[PDB]
Amino acid sequence: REEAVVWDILDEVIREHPVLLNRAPTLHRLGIQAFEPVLIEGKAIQLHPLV
Amino acid sequence: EIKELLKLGDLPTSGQIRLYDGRTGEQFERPVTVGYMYMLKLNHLVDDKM
Amino acid sequence: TPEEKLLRAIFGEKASDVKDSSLRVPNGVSGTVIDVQVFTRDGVEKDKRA
Amino acid sequence: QDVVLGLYYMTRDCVNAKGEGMVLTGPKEAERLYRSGLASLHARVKVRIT
Amino acid sequence: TEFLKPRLVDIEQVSSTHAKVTLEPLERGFGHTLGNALRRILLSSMPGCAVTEVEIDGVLHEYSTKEGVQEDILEILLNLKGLAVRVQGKDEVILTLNKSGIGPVTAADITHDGDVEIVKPQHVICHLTDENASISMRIKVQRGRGYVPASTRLVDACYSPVERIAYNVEAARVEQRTDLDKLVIEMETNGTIDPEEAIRRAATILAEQLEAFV
Amino acid sequence: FLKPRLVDIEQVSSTHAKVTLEPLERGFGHTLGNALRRILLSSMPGCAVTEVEIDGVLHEYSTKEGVQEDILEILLNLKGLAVRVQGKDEVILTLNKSGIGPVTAADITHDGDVEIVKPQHVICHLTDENASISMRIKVQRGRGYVPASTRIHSEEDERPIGRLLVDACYSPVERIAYNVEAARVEQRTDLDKLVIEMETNGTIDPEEAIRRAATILAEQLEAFVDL
Amino acid sequence: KPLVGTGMERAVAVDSGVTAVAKRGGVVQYVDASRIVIKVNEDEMYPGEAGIDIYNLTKYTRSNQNTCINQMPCVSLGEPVERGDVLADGPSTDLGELAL
Repeated sequence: REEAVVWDILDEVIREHPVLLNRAPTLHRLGIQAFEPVLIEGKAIQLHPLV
Repeated sequence: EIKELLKLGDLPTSGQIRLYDGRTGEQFERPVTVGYMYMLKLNHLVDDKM
Repeated sequence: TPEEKLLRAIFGEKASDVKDSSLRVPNGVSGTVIDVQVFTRDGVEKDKRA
Repeated sequence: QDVVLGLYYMTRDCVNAKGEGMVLTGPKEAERLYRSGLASLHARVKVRIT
Repeated sequence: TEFLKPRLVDIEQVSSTHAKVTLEPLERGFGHTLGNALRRILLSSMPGCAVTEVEIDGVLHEYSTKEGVQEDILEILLNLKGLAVRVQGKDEVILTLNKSGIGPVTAADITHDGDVEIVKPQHVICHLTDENASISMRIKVQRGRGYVPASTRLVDACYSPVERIAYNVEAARVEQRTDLDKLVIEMETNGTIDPEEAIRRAATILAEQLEAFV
Repeated sequence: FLKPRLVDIEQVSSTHAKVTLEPLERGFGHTLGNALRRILLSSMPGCAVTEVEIDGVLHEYSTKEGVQEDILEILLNLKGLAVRVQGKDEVILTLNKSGIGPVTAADITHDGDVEIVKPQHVICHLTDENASISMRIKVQRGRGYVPASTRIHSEEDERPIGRLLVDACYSPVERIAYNVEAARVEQRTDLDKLVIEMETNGTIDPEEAIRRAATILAEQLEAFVDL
Repeated sequence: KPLVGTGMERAVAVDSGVTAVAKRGGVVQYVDASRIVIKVNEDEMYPGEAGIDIYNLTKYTRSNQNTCINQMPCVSLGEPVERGDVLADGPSTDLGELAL
């Protein structure tokens, strides 16, 4: 139902919980890196420029 | 030919003007190029790939 | 199974001999219905809408 | 790219610019000079640093 | 046509000089419209008491060295721009600093006056080296509104309390809204005004100008 | 800390105007002009058509026989109809017309609070001798940009399939520009002026606008002045 | 419409069938968002059957890529049109040019 109360519960399970990001031609080990998730409106993944 | 049409346009030959940030309202150092570019929307639209 | 049977017993629902295959809108996509077509086997009676 | 173009434009110097030659107590009042529009981003200046 | 107001404002002190305050519920773009309008008046137009005209002991021009002090005249002036004071009933007061003997001449060695308040008595004006080392100066301090550099004015008017102001607009999530913004205002002061007081009186003058349109 | 006040408000066209603020101290012309441009371009009262129920139309993707505008295109034209109300936060306007010719914005049914600022505004044409279009145009008032998409969450049985929704355009302002020129009052050191050149659909008067803009301004500062 | 262009955009629009081109020249008798009826000039008209050219426009419909292909009338009631003129734009075409 996507009830409004669930979003706050998601902030709990997200807070300290890294996710793995990967790109298409994985070459060296940096091709996969862990990040801390930040909830973002919209369908696009946002990626720190320095990476 | 382009510069002459800009003369008839009332717009500078450089093709650059002064722009102001809508946040601080202060000017921008250096002139920046502003104009009209034709732009296409390809269909990769994000709410397919996702 | 035993506990599902108690559940129906408490809430008194007749579990149908038919399972639900109905076509439903894919997740996240939202729009307006602009058309409907009904194809029928030759010899089966066309329903009301058809 | 954008980040390094920023820092290049930041620490750079032209020959004559607003605030050239003056002296300031520390970086805090240096930004205060720039952001307020008194001094240009690049001008040769002696300032006390730690 | 109702309009959203902020809530929560936990104030995190960083020592006693500066701090980072935060405001959660700002609608679209209002973080900049506020953060910038306050940054503007904080750095520029503020009440302040700094140092302007300095008439010294023996050497009249800035291009020399006073015997008995290892600081060039230019370097001591910079120390002066950073002396923070406040007056009460005087719009200019002329003090008198005297000291001798081997050692630092700090900001507590001046002559206290009824309206004189030195917020940093430990502030180092300059040192005093070998011998007895003579030093006395009549320091002409005035009052005004803003930062007036010595060129346009002979030192630069530091009257502003504020040193460095930064505002950052981060996205604030209200429980059932898309994106709202936050306001992180990190300010910096000479200690003659408390951070919380300033930001109030800053916005005060702001709204006070609106008084013909409310 | 001398405070400003307004001065001559020069109407030029029904669209745009140049308002002016005479008593601004050093640099205060910029501090306001940008801070004022912000609230002017964004948060302002406006009334834009929202729900439109037309004659025989099931959905925005069909074509009504006898009018050369696709229904989708007619809805978009409505989003650009400029109106103003007085005592109602939503009013439903009844538009009727027929016969070969343009159907303009003056062919609607006048109401006590209805003022059509562009009676020539073209809603759509009419291509046949006997062809008639009836529409219930529900216009409400609000703030910002509310797209038709975010409207279908409350829903709660908006079953009128003939009620087609459009996107909320609410805003008077089109283009806002501010210029600070030095204003010389007979005696003062240096003072500045504020020339705010704005552009509007004519549905809000200049003095009204600049007040509610600055109104919200100080209203947000309320919390600010303490903690 | 492209504001900056080459001059092929007209040709690409017309040669591709997305648009609707005049079969014979004349004056527009009837204009609807559905169809367009042209009353042919007599010099262009054949002796028998007299005639008028009736163009049935394509309306909103699914493309192979699931985009919308929809034609709009670009002419107004009672206007002279010459043979080989654009009667209605297709998707992504403006007044006979190609606007992508």
